[PDB]
Amino acid sequence: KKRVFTFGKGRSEGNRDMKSLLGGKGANLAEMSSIGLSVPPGLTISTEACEEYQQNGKSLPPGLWDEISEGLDYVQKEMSASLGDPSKPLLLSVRSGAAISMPGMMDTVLNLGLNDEVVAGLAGKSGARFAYDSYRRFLDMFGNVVMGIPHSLFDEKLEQMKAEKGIHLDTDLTAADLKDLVEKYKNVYVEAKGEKFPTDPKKQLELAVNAVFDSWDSPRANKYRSINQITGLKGTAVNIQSMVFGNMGNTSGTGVLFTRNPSTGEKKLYGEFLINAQGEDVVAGIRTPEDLGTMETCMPEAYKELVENCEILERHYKDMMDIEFTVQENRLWMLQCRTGKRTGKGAVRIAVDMVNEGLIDTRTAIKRVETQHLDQLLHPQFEDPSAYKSHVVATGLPASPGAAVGQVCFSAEDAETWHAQGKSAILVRTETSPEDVGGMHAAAGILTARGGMTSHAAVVARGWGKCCVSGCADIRVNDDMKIFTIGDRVIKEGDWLSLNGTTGEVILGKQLLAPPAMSNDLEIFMSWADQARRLKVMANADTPNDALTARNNGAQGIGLCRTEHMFFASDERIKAVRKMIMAVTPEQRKVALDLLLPYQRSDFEGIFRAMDGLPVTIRLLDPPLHEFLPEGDLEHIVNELAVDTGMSADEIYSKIENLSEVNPMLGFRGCRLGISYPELTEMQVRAIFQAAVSMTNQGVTVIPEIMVPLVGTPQELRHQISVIRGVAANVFAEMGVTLEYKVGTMIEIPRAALIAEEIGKEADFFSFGTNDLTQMTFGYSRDDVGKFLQIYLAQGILQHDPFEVIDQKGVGQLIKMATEKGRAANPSLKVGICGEHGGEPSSVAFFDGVGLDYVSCSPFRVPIARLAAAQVIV
Amino acid sequence: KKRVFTFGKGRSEGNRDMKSLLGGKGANLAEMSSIGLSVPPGLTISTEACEEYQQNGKSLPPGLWDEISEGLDYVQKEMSASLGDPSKPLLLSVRSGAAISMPGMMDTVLNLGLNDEVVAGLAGKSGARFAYDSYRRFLDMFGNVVMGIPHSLFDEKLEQMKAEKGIHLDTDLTAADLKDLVEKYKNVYVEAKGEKFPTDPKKQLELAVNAVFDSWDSPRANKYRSINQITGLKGTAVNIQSMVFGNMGNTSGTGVLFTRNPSTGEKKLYGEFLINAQGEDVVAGIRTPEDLGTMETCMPEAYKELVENCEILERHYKDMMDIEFTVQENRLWMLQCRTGKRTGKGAVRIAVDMVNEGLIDTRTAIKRVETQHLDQLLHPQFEDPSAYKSHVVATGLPASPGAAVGQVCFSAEDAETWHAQGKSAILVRTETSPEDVGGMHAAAGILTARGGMTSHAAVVARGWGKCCVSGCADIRVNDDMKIFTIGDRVIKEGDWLSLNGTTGEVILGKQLLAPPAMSNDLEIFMSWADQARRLKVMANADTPNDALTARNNGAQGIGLCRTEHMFFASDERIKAVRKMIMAVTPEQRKVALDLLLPYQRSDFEGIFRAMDGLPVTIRLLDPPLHEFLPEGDLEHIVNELAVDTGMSADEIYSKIENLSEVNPMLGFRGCRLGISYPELTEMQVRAIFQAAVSMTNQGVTVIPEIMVPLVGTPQELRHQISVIRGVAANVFAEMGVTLEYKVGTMIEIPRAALIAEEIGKEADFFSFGTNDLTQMTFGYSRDDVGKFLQIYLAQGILQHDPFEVIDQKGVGQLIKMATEKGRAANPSLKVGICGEHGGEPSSVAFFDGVGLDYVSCSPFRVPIARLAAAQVIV
Ligand SMILES: Nc1ncnc2c1ncn2[C@@H]1O[C@H](COP(=O)(O)OP(=O)(O)NP(=O)(O)O)[C@@H](O)[C@H]1Br
Ligand SMILES: Nc1ncnc2c1ncn2[C@@H]1O[C@H](COP(=O)(O)OP(=O)(O)NP(=O)(O)O)[C@@H](O)[C@H]1Br
Ligand SMILES: [Mg+2]
Ligand SMILES: [Mg+2]
Ligand SMILES: [Mg+2]
Ligand SMILES: [Mg+2]
Repeated sequence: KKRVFTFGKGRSEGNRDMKSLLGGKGANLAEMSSIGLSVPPGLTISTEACEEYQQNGKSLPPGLWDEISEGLDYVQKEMSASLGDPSKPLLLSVRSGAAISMPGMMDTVLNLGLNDEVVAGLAGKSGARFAYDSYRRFLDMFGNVVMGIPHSLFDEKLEQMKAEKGIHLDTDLTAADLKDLVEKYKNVYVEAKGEKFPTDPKKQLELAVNAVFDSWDSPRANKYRSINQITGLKGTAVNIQSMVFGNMGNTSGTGVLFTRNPSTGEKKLYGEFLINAQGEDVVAGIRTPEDLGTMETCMPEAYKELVENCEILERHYKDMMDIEFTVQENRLWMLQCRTGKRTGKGAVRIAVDMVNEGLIDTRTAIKRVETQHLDQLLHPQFEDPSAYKSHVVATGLPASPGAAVGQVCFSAEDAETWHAQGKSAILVRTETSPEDVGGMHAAAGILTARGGMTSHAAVVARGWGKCCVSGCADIRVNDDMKIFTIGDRVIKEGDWLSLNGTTGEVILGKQLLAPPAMSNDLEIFMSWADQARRLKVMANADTPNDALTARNNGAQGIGLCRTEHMFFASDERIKAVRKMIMAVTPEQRKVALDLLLPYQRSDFEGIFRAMDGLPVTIRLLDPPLHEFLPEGDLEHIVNELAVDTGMSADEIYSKIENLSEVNPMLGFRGCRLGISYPELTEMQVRAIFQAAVSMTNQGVTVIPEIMVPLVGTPQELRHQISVIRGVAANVFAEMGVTLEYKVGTMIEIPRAALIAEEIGKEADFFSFGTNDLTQMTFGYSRDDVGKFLQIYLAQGILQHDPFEVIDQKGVGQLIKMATEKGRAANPSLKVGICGEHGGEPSSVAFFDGVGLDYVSCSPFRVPIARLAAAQVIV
Repeated sequence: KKRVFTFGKGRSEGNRDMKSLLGGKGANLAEMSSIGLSVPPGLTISTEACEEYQQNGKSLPPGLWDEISEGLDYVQKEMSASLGDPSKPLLLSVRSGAAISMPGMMDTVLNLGLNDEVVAGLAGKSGARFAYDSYRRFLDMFGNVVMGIPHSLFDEKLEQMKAEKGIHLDTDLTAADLKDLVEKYKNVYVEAKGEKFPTDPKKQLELAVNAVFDSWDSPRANKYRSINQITGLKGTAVNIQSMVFGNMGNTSGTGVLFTRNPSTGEKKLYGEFLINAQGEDVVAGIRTPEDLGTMETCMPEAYKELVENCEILERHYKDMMDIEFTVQENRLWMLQCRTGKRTGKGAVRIAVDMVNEGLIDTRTAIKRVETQHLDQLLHPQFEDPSAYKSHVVATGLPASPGAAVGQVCFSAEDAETWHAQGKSAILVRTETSPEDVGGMHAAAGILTARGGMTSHAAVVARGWGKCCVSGCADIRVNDDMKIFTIGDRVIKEGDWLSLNGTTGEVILGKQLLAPPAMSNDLEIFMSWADQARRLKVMANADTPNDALTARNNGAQGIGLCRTEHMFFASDERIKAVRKMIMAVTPEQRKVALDLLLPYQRSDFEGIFRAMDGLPVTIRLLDPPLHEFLPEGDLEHIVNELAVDTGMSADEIYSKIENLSEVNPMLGFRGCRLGISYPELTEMQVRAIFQAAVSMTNQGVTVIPEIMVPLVGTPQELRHQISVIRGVAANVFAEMGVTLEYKVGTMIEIPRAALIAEEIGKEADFFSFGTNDLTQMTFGYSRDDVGKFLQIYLAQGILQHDPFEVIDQKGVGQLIKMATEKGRAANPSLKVGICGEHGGEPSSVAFFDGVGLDYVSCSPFRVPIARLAAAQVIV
């Protein structure tokens, strides 16, 4: 009702939509009971009661036990049995169950309600040997699971007796032995904990309820919620349920199954069964499970009912189901059902098959494949993760999903060489740097000791869809000795290593792969998602190849080409950029810009060709000037530059010192450059249009857009747009061709949103840069936030990394403000977002709600953004 | 839409409140005509017509001239004369006039409308010599001022004639000679430019109107508007006005006066007069000026009327007036009036006297002293900045206003040594550090190559009122060689140098200072200001002495005590801070904190004592951690730290590297420290309350407030407040005394304003940190904005430095948002501001308008803030 919800024959107080309050288990237990399936009657204590228990100093809140007892009165009346009553005993199980899968909860306990009086009656009704062996096992399990007594003490007593009676197997103990062994188990309670074994079933129950509530706060449970940043959950529910017995004979048993294969998706029952056994009997390890076919032979009637129950449950839930069942002398009892966990390949197969079956429509099917299911299918995967558990030597952050296998190297230069030679390289560094970008691209996998889900390594890796395990604090990298260590284990250069960027696992040796499981059912499924979504999904790509990759993965255009990232390919390009940054005179700047123009024009041609017929938004330079400079001592930087620039050493020292900035993220960057050196903008715009026309002449449909970075005033935008229009006029005149184009702005400075109504009058489109916008809104340095982020997460100051999940109340308020103002000022304004949040499912759902026109994300995140964009609609 | 506004006998179309449209001159001409003063009738062409002329490619827009002629018809009818008519000639002057004083506009031209026919009649009617000398003068002035013909060519003709006719002085020429000479002046037009002298008055007029409009865009006018950051002004007005003749004889003349002494403020007419001369002769400064007594003797009636008119004008304008007047044959004409420019000493004297006289009320009096006047009374100024223009060698950011003159040194230690020896030191560094604070205090001026107007070093400088020029990228400092360079120029140690911290100018040599003026009336005037203002003025002070200086200057309390700035005084304090920053264990931190506690407690006692009876707001640590480390090589820093820390060298290296940050302004600072290391907040809060109780026990009234820095979520504030309350309870229990106190938060992060309604529930007060808030809102690094600020100002992107003048449309919107949300959530919330804008007059007006409770500023700005709070001039 309020905290206690009963369920029984043909009725129930809860339902499947109350997982939050009753947990998954309690919710479906009620659901199965309400649809008329044979479910042993019971009650569920809500998750709110768990929270009240924790908030009340780990003690049951007033009144709760009376509500619990009312529920028990229902269960007793329904079973025509009573707790302490040896003539008509009621036995109970106590089962944990939160809203979602949660490790560290209390294991389920069975046969709660046994004592000497009840067992004596049980002995008379069903045999002494069976009764006292059950009593013995209950003493062991209840003590361990509820009281915290290790099994080793109960086993010590069992072996002691066996030793002193010369008996070699458990099976050789007489009922008299077991009756005395019961007394020994009882003693274990006093010896281990000093409490007695509770002989009143109601005390056993109170202890079990407390233990389940306590389990919610177990160190294992807290760590799971902390790591995965699970925030909603109030607590765990407690399910108290009447017992049914699958260990009464060869017409009895217990089993589990998925209604379809959870690996392949094949529509065929997939499960186990144990004849003459309780649920607990395999966990005890004493029995080996058999296939379902055994049930069909030994219980044809119960098997028949099970099959039809599976059809019922699939029809009712419209999904593949994970069910637990027990048969007590030909009578089938349903004990659990839930949506069945499955692989990505299984999810897509099941969803598509269920559509073909007419069981679900495409709207529902889109909700049957999780984004994480899709992600499995987009990358290489290990053939059998469980097979390599033995070889795992560390676990870091899953920076970029996918499997990688190769040989260890400690240098980006060596990674390129090895890749050129056809070797597979796993690049291992403490941290990665701009100079490492070449090798990182060449490496099969990247492993770093520092850095979070937003490190340089992590984001560049995730851009390329390249496996990356980041922030692996366990490793110590030693360049000088060409090794890295984990404890006393040494891993040398050349050694084979495997990385799982999805789980963060670091594995020794050359593990077996499977390629991405591209297949027809995925294309058909994604086509449903594509027809469903309202948002368009553009791509963040800076190179022709990345643009092509982006289109192959479904991108409908380029929402962001970061021109600052278009000079990593070769030394000549790096040399030219360095000349431009080191320039002091306007002639030195003209020389450097004239060198850069062919590279910009050529790359833009390649991007335009890849995106034939789709819009391409190119952004003006927003460079990290200090990052374009060599790494090393000021003696090496000045010397290397002197070679690349030809300038005197003192001129380089002067310029380096003049370029240094205390806070470069807020410094002389973005449109502040384009405005201060309009020649820079002229060069880039000339490359854009010269390339646009050239490709137009080759039959390529060019739909160019030019975007200004880091705008905080309408005047900045107006200034750069003026330059753009001038250069467009010239090029069009020179080449005898005029192309339509658009000019727009980043909205990544809080001020831009605050006066968006002024900026909207002057822009064809907005694109939210939520990386900088989050940085400026919070005042978090995107390069240093790791210094306090973990504490802030631990202390409940933040729920997620705001650089990963979009901050709705703060940043999101600027996004709504800018969008509203912009569209009011310019009804034809287009609004997108190209920050990292654009690929993050919950943020995509937010962006859809705010009415944006598109999201833009790096190429291998496009499929995810697509499915995410479809799931918020349906 | 009207562009021509006439004025004449007892009527006028404009008025004094239309300066924006008619200019000051045209407005007051109309105003004087309207109050019935004898003003020569005329018309004013609006500043809009100037803008239209500039927007129509420097040509008169279509209907304007016909509108000008209609105005001329009015003038002609009013004077009963006509242009070109020798029987009843109308002669005109053309006078420029913008809304405010503006150099670079066209000089006034007189006697427009003369030719041979008109002059022949003028001769007959009013004397040949007067006519032809007027003609000759007009030919010269019109040719030079309107046609661009140098005076030297006209003078060459005059001298030639004198040479041939054997006469020595101009005045010795007969009317016949002048008649011959005008023909020569006519020839000058042809010889000089190939132009003819326009004989038609309407053409003369057309050219004069064009020239005035063109003069608005003169290089000198552009530069003045640019350097003074004058934005708004559409153009200049043109005044076409009937002539009166002060050169008809010895019963005629021209004069200027102030209605009171502009230097002393004495209520006595202060001016000059020239018998038999035109206003041109007053500009030229060739004739020796005669005293007003000369006018009284020679034109008694005109003098009597002038004295009457001066009282009229003072009553009408309620201020001291600067008037120009002409006497034509005993008849007085008023030709200009405006509020008279005056010194700071004069402004105060005039304001107080006018109150005593019953002419104005205290309300108006507080408007009669500009903040710049008060600044002239309180601080040194250079006597005439334009005179040293030739010696300026660089211009940096005006970090702290004021004039400094001293000898160059490159070391804070030498600066204090020199100050002890009685020398004046200009401290020149690349950057300043904590260890330099002593020398900075001892130096007359500070010049840095890096840093902005709001870099904490500059902030500390402005605290002392010490002239500081920052961000002077032109200079290269060389400590070893004991010089610094600007281009090829070398400036040695010991050389004399002058700094203008208001303009950022760096001047070679010893420049002259304006003598500070003592004012006996300043106390009563400031008292009126104090009664008038609504805002309270608190002080930003971090030491007991600074607190006392703030109180002496009128501070009503401490709005911000920056605890990070409370460890500069000695080496022992710096070491203690270094022990705390280098701490890795909680024990090392507890040690360091125990060492810091006595300094904090001692300082807080001194501050509480100085501010006896007034509120003192102490802010928790917000430190630049990198800045607290020794200067020098990483070999020296590690050794110095190793000695006093007693940590291993490798532990120091690792900690130094772990503390380094890419963007420290957005890094591990503010409440991010207090939350990560609550022991730090415990220590500070314990010092605060222990000091508060101690001083209370000595009879001091302590009104303590504790403020949390850099909050962006309600959780951050809640966290630190929880710590504060815990410590408060302990200390009050320990010492047996309970004090009332308040807890609050900085609003200096855009997110804090965006969710202020949540933060307001948990704060007793907000204080806007508009330094950081501007930094985060614009994305401008407070230390590096100087690299593009000048370009942005020059290109019209910014109107002001947003770190100096509050950005109302952006940052101001967050201020209003936060204030509104906070007060809705907590009706008793107090809201202040302690950013640098708190001392800036226009920003103080804005803060008044948004309904803040107080402004807080550094001690020497308190007086300007007080007056600014009284004036509230947007
Ligand atoms: N009242 C009962 N009568 C008979 N058999 C029972 C009864 N309650 C339970 N069981 C069995 O006990 C075993 C464990 O129960 P759970 O429901 O806890 O499932 P678990 O795998 O332990 N964790 P989870 O599924 O993730 O929630 C199952 O096989 C069920 Br059929
Ligand atoms: N119609 C007239 N009859 C006679 N004399 C006249 C007439 N119009 C003007 N003058 C005089 O000409 C001189 C210059 O005129 P301005 O208005 O230009 O004053 P300036 O100082 O040069 N610029 P300012 O700073 O705005 O005041 C003044 O001395 C006036 Br009285
Ligand atoms: Mg189960
Ligand atoms: Mg950006
Ligand atoms: Mg004048
Ligand atoms: Mg601050």
